Amino acid sequence: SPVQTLISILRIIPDWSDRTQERGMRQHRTLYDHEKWMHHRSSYRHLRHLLSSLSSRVILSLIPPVIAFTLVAVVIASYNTAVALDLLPGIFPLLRSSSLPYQLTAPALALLLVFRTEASYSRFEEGRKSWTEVIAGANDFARQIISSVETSGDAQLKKALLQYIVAFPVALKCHVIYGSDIARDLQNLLEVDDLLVVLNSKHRPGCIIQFISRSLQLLKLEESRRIMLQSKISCFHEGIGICEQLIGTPIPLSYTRLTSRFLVLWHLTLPIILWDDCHWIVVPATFISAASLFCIEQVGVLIEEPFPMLALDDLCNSVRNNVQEALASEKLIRARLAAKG
Amino acid sequence: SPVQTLISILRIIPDWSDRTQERGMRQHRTLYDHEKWMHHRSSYRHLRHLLSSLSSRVILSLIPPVIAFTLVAVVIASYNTAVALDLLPGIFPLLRSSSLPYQLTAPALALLLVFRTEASYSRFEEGRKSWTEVIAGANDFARQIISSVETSGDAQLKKALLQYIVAFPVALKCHVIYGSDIARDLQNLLEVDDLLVVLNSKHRPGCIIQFISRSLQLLKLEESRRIMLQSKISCFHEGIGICEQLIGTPIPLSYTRLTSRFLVLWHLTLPIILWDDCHWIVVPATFISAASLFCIEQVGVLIEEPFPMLALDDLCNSVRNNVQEALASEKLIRARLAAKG
Amino acid sequence: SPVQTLISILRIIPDWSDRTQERGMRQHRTLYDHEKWMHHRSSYRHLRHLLSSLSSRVILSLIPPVIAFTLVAVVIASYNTAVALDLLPGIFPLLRSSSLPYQLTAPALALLLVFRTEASYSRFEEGRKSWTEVIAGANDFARQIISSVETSGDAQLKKALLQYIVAFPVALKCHVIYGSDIARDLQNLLEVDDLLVVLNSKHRPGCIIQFISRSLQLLKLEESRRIMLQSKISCFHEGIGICEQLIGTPIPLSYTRLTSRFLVLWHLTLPIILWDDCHWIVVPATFISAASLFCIEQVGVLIEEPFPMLALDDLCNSVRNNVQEALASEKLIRARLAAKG
Amino acid sequence: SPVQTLISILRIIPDWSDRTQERGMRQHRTLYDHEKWMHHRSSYRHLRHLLSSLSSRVILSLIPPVIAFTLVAVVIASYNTAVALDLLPGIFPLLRSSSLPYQLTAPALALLLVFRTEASYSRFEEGRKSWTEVIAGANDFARQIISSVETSGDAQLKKALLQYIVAFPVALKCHVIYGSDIARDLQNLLEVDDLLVVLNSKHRPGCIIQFISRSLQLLKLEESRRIMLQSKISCFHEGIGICEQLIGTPIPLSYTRLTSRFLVLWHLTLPIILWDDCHWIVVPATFISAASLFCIEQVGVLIEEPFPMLALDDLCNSVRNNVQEALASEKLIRARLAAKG
Amino acid sequence: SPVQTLISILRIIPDWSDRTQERGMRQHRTLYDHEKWMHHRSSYRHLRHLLSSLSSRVILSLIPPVIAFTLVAVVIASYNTAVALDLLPGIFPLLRSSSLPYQLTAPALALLLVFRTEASYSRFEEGRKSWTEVIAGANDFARQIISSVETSGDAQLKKALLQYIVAFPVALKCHVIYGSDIARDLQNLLEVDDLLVVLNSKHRPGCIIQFISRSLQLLKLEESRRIMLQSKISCFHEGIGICEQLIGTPIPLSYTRLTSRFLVLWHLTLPIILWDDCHWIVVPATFISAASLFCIEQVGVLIEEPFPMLALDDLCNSVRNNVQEALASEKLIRARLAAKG
Repeated sequence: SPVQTLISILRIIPDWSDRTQERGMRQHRTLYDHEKWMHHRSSYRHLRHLLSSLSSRVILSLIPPVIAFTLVAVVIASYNTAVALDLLPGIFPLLRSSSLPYQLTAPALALLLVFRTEASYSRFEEGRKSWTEVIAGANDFARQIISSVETSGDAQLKKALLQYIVAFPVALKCHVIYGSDIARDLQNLLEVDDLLVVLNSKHRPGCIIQFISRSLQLLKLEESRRIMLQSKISCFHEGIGICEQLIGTPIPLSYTRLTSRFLVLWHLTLPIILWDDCHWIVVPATFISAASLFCIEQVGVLIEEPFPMLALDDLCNSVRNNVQEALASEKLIRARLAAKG
Repeated sequence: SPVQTLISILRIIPDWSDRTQERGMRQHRTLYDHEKWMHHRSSYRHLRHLLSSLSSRVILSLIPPVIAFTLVAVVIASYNTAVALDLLPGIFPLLRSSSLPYQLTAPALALLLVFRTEASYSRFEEGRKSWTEVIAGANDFARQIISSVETSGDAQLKKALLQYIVAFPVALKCHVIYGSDIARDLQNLLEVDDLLVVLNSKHRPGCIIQFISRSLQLLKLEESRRIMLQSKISCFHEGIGICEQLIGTPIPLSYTRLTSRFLVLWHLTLPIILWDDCHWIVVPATFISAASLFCIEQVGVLIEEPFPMLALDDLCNSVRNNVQEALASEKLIRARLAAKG
Repeated sequence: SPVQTLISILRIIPDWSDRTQERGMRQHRTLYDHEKWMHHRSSYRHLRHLLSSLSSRVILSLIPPVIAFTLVAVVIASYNTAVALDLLPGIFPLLRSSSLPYQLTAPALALLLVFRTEASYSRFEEGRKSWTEVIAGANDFARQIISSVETSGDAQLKKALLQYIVAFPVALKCHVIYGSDIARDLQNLLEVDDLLVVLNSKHRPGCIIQFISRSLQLLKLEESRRIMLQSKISCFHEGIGICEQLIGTPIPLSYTRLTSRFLVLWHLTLPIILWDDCHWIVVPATFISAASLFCIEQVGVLIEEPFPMLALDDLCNSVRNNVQEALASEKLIRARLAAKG
Repeated sequence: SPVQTLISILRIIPDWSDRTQERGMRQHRTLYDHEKWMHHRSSYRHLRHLLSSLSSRVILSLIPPVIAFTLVAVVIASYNTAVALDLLPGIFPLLRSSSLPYQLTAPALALLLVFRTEASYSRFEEGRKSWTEVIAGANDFARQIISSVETSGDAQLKKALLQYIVAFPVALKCHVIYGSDIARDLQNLLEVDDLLVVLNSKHRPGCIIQFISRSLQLLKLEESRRIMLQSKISCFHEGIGICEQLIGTPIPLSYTRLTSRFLVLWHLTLPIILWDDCHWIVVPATFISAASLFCIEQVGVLIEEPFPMLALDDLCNSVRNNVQEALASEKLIRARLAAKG
Repeated sequence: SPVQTLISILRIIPDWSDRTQERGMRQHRTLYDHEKWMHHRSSYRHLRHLLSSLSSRVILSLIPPVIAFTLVAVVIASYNTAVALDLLPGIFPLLRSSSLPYQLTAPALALLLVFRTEASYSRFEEGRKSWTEVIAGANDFARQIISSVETSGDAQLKKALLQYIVAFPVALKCHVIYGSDIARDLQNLLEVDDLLVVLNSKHRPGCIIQFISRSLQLLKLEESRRIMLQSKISCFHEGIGICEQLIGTPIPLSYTRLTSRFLVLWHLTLPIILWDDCHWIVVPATFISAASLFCIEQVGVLIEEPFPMLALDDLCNSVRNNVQEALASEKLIRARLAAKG
């Protein structure tokens, strides 16, 4: 009760920040087109990024660490002022230091921070490339199935097989994104009895891969054609592997706890070394330093698991859009080439 | 009317800058040859880059942010001068600070700026490599079709198939470049009825891939030869995938808004920390700092979507030039090897 | 006895640190799920990393080098104080220097330290990717064996072959991790006579690869199917090769001894150059500098051989979990596709 | 005449520098062997690099920009001296400034310069790897042709085909190097009528690829063997693609004009900020700064198109040397294996 | 005689350093096991690297450049002392300067040095990966030959073919390492008449590749199996290509002479700029700066050609060890799988 009520009050802003950041990660994202790129590289982008700072998910996550160090600066400033006004006994010293130790270690701090954020950006690029390969693989496999499968007796199996290659990116998205309804997202993509088996499996992408591999065995193909055709599933297994490792295995905790601890120690004694040249300007100085330096580390932490920063619904809808345009256009391209003669 | 007329006047230079930069991105680009490389690595390149600065697209895009911070410096300088001349009441302080907080965070700013521009350059290299692979793939596929297809009954289909492999890089260019007339750029490359189906499809590169895949099924080939031959389409699907992701998915907005916000905050208080050592020299100092530092970020923003910085018309014309030289030379190489005996 | 007892006392803290770090490398690690990622990117992560510092394996390994340089600072401070109080003869000078040589070489030290840790992180990413490829390869091979092998006469051999593809990641983990009981970890995965041959071989992963390759020769397959099927073993040979080279071949000893020697020389004379601006504050300054800078190098040394920082038991159990879900679901997917007709 | 004669005199040193650098790019280069590596890592390498500075191609290209900024420093110094001696009217001020703006932007300049040179080095490594792949591909293709082709009726065609695989790296070198006589370099490698068709083609590497592909169609091979054999031409198409893109597409002109303009602005006002601490030492200081900083950018510009920095004649002669050693040794290896029995 | 005897005395320490470094590159290296990794990441590694500094090959190579700059500092200090004591005429000035030009260029020097050493480390990683691929390729090829070749009539040829795949890594090691006895290292690996042909060839790795390719043509295999089997030689051609290019083509001499010349100019005038703050402490300051900064460049120069820093004998013996364990275990795995039934 006496000390428990103090911790509960201090546990309000960080709880609000955690709720705000996590709700901001469920936001729907969209593929950039040309007119959105024009808006991106505009003269007003510097004004509009500054005025949208208070609604930014990254800025609102800095509120706990920036407030924490600003009160540390205010307490150091208050104590140093009390010593300067002789309001405390002579035994109490003035908390001041030379900036020279910090001038020797500043480049070490900057290189650690920016390299940690570069490691996070590398894992985002790995995610983006893996999804590029899965979507190009599904497009390539669907294109080849539309051309390869010809027999009138395999029409139902060909239709089923084209439904699973569209459904695989959706299942993989529902595997990598938290709180995703695969049943709703596959309702119009798989058959009612088709989807029941998929919903009953622990590994939904793997299960759909299994339906793909068994359809290729029941098709009436020459063995060379089937071997060529079942070589395209390895793309899906590779995609599952890369996507599961970015979720399972983060950047080593030693490497990221180093950046965390360095930044916390640097802002704890930053008002002490800055006292001689700044006096009460250590409060705004520590506020701006903590906001700037913790923002780099915050950006690194948010993109370290990158699948929520990708337009995976639009990437998945692109494969579905491509197979319809193709099955509609088949009639026309077939009549056009018949005419060449 | 009273405040609306002020915003309209302030919305003139950024509108002019946005119009100038966007018109400069439609410029026709050309592949470097040897004598253009000699001009590139000349002693006069430092003079000619400086004298062509006022016509540079990047420099004219810096005019809004550089003017904005130069008037901030002029207002801070005017206020500090009024305090120094005792033209304001004693309550009004002098806006001055120590440079020591900025000396600790300078390397963090420099590393963030230069790493952001390096991320943009990485996406340009990804674009350039993808186009390298698509053009080498189209050259390789065309070379193999000229050698593989022999039957006199497949001459029309072979000619048609060589027309689509030339047309695929042009369709992909017209997919990635804004305001591109595919109908005009494919007028002499595809047949009149051939192009109508392509113009009616939502995915023109995909449609041409579909015409390629169906021609390979109607060719009278051995199945091993056809499987070898239809393995070269995967290059085109990979090219489409990489090109669509560089347009759809930019560098995460957190990562680039960080660099934007850092630079805006750094130049807002830069005249305050520089006042003690510079006085009215904060105006030229802030002008040069804003011009130098915003130019790095501007270069990063312009090459982030890189397909307008590539000579995609010359890369596409190279594939067309190669297939003619080949179909002309076929007669000669065939007679030369017949003679070996 | 007189000097041997002094070395034994000085050999206590480093022995304790070496025991603590090595016991901390046998810790069981777990794949991150979604709610563990939420905990990772929390507002409290800066507080909880600081309060868990005294139990951190990296921090307890810094105790020997941080104590060593803190007593060096205390001895330099004591000597300089004795000179300032004229307690020593006039011949004895004051150990002071200018910081200007250190201000010119600080960025060289920071770039060396952070690049060494980046080299270590690159070897961790190489390890993580190699295990990604091995697990995706085993999943892909198992999926294809479940579909490819059909003959009722090859049921026993198919079951045996699926047991070795699950067992290969476990043997490779027991090859790369020290003090690993392969006999206990393969007790329920291979047959009793199957495991005796594996336990008698010097290269257990290689031996299991050999059982896989011989099963593929005894299967009643068409030669094209078998060639397609025995192309998936190359993944396992590549995995063995990459995993053995990260253990056998460290980062060149020149490159890492450079960072070691630089840091030792920099902290030996750091209290001498800092004396004029700090006086007795060289003790806390050297303590914090040694703790910060040796922590970067320590993080680099711990992840340089990275296989203990990976959840290799969970990655291995995922392949076993996937093949059961598959052999259970086979009955259902077969009845579902039979029904398409 | 009055102003034209001044520009002609100022256009002498840059013309001489451009002539010297361009003649130095036609120099014959040689593959390092072991005793040249011993000379490379010698104790005297620091003395011999300094004494060979005046004959260095990079140093003689710095003469125009280093002289230009040294006279700027001399003019600023002369003007500041005239003000200090009161030789000009009181209205004329002293051109001095604080170094603090330059101390905040120094790391930005250094990171831009060194990253630009790293981009140039990346394009050199891309060139070197592409030539590695082409030479290994030609060696691999020649080795397989010597083993695969057996029929006594295909001896003439086999000899012809081995002549084109040796000739392809020479044609690609003559495609990428300026002023290269392909007729002289292929005189002893192709037949007299063979070379006439190659000389008449606009794309000589492509033409030789076409002679290779047509020889493989006229060989009496099984179709599986021919498909295996014509899969090795893709290496040559990839080599042509990568080599043409490094010549056609430089590093984006925005990115390199940034480094150019930054360096020119930094050395223009460098004597003004250095006046208070240096006085006439701004002339040697600006001379050394311009020589050091423009040398980094110069190195970047010279290796940006890297094919003249490679020993392409020695790499091409290695493939020719390997096929002779092989066709000579064939008799011996055939008799050795016949004897195994 | 008068000036020749002075150069001979100055040519003693660099000759001794060159002899010591070159003898230290022939040292036998060993693959790290687990207990050597424990020794690597110990608390005593900072003490044991410092006490083994005088026997370090890199440190003894710094003796010529560190002594050279320390006498430069001593001469500058002696001259400045003579001026301060008025022992020279008034015309002779005091060699002093401001450190501000060096404070602006320090980060440029540090980034150049550390990036040059990173380029050297990249070439070491390329070498290490190439050897990883060659050893995994030889293991994979040997494993497949043991399974694929079955005919009792091909036992002698199968034994011969397994002897050449073990011998290829040894020949490639004897190709890349200077002063290597291939005759002694292949004495127990090839037949007496087998080795005579290999010793008579100019390209020993190529010759062994030729014996491998001819054995595959004389084996009684199905053509699909042989094509699968002769696809594994491309690994050996790739290995030869990458290994020959790292020896033939160093890092461009412009790029490394830049770092050399920068470091020599920086330490020549370093005692002049440090005189005002250090006086005779420029001698130890220049000694430590030259030792630290030239050590980074020295590490870069020693690993630039990396094949002596690899345990190539242990990597080669691992392939030989693996094929014996396999040919011994064949009997057992064959009886085990026969029993499954």
